[PDB]
Amino acid sequence: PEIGNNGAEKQISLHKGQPFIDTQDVGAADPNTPAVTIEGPSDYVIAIDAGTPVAPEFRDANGDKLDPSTRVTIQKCDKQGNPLGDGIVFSDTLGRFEYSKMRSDPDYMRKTTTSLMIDEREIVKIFVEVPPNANGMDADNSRITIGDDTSDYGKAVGIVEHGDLSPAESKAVRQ
Amino acid sequence: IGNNGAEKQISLHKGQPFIDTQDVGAADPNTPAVTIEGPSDYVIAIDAGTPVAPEFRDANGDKLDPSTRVTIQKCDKQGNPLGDGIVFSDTLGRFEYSKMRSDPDYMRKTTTSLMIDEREIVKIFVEVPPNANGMDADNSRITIGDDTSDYGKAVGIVEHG
Amino acid sequence: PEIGNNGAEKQISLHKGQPFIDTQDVGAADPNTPAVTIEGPSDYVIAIDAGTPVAPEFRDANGDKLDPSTRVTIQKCDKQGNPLGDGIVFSDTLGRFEYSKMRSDPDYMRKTTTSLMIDEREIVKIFVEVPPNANGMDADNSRITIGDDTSDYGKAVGIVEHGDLSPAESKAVRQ
Amino acid sequence: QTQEYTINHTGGVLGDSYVTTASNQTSPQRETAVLSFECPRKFEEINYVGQRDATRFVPRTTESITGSANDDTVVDLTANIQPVAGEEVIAEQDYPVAVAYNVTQGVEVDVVDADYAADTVTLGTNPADGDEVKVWPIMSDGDVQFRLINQFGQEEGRVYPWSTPLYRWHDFPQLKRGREINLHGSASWSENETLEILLDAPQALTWEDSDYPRGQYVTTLEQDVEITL
Amino acid sequence: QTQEYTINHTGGVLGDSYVTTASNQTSPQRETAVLSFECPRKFEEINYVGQRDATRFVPRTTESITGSANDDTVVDLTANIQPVAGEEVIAEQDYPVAVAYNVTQGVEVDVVDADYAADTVTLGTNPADGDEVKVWPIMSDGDVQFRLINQFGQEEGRVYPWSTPLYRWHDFPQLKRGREINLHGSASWSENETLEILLDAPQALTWEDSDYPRGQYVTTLEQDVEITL
Amino acid sequence: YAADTVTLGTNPADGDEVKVWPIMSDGDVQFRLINQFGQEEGRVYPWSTPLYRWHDF
Amino acid sequence: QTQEYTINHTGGVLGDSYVTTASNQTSPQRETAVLSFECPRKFEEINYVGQRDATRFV
Repeated sequence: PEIGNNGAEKQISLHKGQPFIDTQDVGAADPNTPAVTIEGPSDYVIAIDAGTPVAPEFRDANGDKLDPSTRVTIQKCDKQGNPLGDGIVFSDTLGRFEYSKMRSDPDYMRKTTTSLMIDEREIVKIFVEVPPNANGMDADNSRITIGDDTSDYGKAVGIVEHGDLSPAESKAVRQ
Repeated sequence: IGNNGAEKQISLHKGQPFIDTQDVGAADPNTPAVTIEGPSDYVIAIDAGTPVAPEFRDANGDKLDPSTRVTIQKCDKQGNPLGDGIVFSDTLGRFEYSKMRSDPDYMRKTTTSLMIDEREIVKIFVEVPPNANGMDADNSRITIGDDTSDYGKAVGIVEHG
Repeated sequence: PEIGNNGAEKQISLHKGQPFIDTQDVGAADPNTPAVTIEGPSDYVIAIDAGTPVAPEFRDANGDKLDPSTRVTIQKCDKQGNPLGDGIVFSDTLGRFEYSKMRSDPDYMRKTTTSLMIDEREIVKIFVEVPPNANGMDADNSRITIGDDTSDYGKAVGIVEHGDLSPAESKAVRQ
Repeated sequence: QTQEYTINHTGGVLGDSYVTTASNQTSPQRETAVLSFECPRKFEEINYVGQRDATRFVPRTTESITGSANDDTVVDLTANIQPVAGEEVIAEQDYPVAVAYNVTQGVEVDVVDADYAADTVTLGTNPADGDEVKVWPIMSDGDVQFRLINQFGQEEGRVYPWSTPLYRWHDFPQLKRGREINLHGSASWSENETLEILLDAPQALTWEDSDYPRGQYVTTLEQDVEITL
Repeated sequence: QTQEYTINHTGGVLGDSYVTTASNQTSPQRETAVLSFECPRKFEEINYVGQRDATRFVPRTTESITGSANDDTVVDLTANIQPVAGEEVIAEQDYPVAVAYNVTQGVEVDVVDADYAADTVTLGTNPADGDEVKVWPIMSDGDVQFRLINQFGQEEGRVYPWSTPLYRWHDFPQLKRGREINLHGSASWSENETLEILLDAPQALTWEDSDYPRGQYVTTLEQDVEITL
Repeated sequence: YAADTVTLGTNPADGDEVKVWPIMSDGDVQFRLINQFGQEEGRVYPWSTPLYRWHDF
Repeated sequence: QTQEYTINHTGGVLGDSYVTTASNQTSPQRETAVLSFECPRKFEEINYVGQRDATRFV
């Protein structure tokens, strides 16, 4: 057998069924909570470029799409669930995706605005603003995906083991 | 964090402080359905290829007569319009609201550039033919600029200070 | 908006409702266990000065104070729950606080004896010695507090992110 | 140019519109937003500084009981309790730890004392059977904090990372310089931007009851700020 | 010398001997080996490259019901369900999300729609009481991966560390260049060495049923490879 | 010790329940590492050692 | 710094949590995982060397 020594900067993507991610249900008129939480695993470094695709595909408990006036906001945080204004990306509305062809089509493929980085212990949150008198989010059917592996279109999330590279700490301090 | 540039990219909509709307009846051009104002010590910039997207509705939850007309228009202070600087003198038909924002093809852009000094006004006049239903502000929505998208553009903002 | 770039040496305090702290009930004649455990979070450095206030406010399950002959001992530990004789501070009796005015009054405010430091992965324990034929401790009502933010009197616990300063490692080795 | 004002949970320099109040939540322990102040149109900016600007925040809760034939003269509670800055005695406190009011007998009700160890309080009167009662005891076991909003419900930062407990807040004697409370952090904002004052605690606090004797608004906040005209 | 072929879950260039299939396991969630390909005697070597070689893998499962007098026209399932690349509509999909067959009435059974939210699907027909039925719905909630074997059942390495979910695999529209799937990793092996394609998922997939209308072999794999003669 | 056999010194009664914990044989043992995720990265030593031999020494 | 310890199928230096045991499987002959040891929070690292470290497994 033979396998190629693939580069440390591995091309990956994020989704629900992973250990360093979590979600929880949401009601209405309810900005403060992360519907979805992400955290940096230990001794790893994640990198999200500016042209990274984004793809929330939330649902209602009865299996429906929500009010497109709903808003989604990805946002970096300092440790301790402490958000920060700078570094925010993807302040979008829940409408205007066409989930059918969303990831499928590079046109519909909504990318981020600016670059981003996740040091080994950091947080990225996904806040949601639903107008009142509306249905709530259901975590069983909701989903997030970011990055585009497995396609000549779109970009992919970079990852690297912190212990391999020597300037990994330099890039971590650089943020 | 990487220090983001002052020329920030945003998109406009109903739920903001420096915007307002009010109901409209029929054959009421002078009344602005929607008003926008420049916040304090900020500068907004709207390029020529900026998307536009009204979603006016009837009180019963229906679209209006597509012969209806919409006109975005800049205004001097004191609610005073101007001929120059106007953009997007379009009809209420021919959008395909279902695929309007999502499809770049059905996405409609402006005609010429635009700028909003710190204290200035932009109005959105509407001309409905008579014997028609009026506008309902609860259901209507506006959006301009397409943040977080590859096509279209985004509204620039910068702190004057 | 504008926020001031507050110094890295942030002035803080400790209490029950935090992630890097824990407690558990205690019976009687029962020294060995930490009624309360503290641990250094990752890539942070905590500093406790010698004139730091201290404030245990333990209780009984029925909602009473315990025998004032009871003893409390804060104690630094090496890793692995391994205590150490040097570096111990606050060997006090459970009586003679007057919990009503304890933190409130600088007089009643009982301070530590000597300085202290917590490297990123270290432990500080709070052992308790209750005489027999007495009532046990109840974790629901017990509490610890140390440091005095929010008052011209008393001192505060210093904290710093280890990744910011270059001599953070030097001070960590210094202990 | 610059002044040093006080701002309250109602009206004041703002005008009762760009304030908003709200209660917390009980079953999901969550960092609710109990109060928030939006900078009006007319001001230029607002500042806020720690170790410079004093503060006061008296919260309470509400509970109820049911009259019975037996001479109760004591009620348990669902909230941890202590005296106002510590003392066994009533009417020496800076303010009453607890207030009680009888619906039938539209009168105040004094307080004798309490254990202040378990969730207990004494009543001096002898309520009748079937009579409805309300009580507004002190609140405990909570955290308070600040955050800023840029016109959109969209956070950018946090004034001070670490929360201060309301428990301690009640413990210190308020309104004494040298002993006055002064949080940390140095914030500043401008037109239509909001400061939210947030709460994390189990017990359901209140703002208005319309049957509370010692003033209309039960709880209160009174914070010092600096304003640029 | 070098060519670019396709290889399938049966025969093809190999000859049905140096393939082997297998089902997964349900109660112990374990990284089973559902398929494996052993390099035959005649070839020199085989290569495999990501972002160069396309792929397809349509899995399914099997379930059964029991006819009843009541007009069911709907069945629950034990597998998470969604449409093929997303759509509420049937017969627009690249392929049917689900197939049904009646043992008694040896005929196909159409499908109208489904909720696609809970484990649900509609049937267009009206099954009779006592009639036996089979259904081969889409599969979901799984992971797929690769590994190499050096003639002995003795692993030496792994093509790509991180598994890709079959869920996502169904989600993307297949067989479109630019949108075609292309995993990562660059493997290569030689005579009698094996590549195993492995599965981690709860639901029991299938390979053969002998009563499935749309072809004999229910599921399928079709992978691109490079070969040195 | 040649076939799967063992003697008992006692005389069990009818109906009595018994348990026995004999030696084990015919197996292989090995090591592997996991990086926090159930996700293998390598193997300590390729070739397995038999527990049979393990008991023999 | 460095020491030479023994580790057992229960507790020991770990504490009975970051151990886990399990039986094998009979009908499908498969490379089961009968035991596993997870490095706890408190240690820095663990090493393991052949022809240096003894062993027993009954």
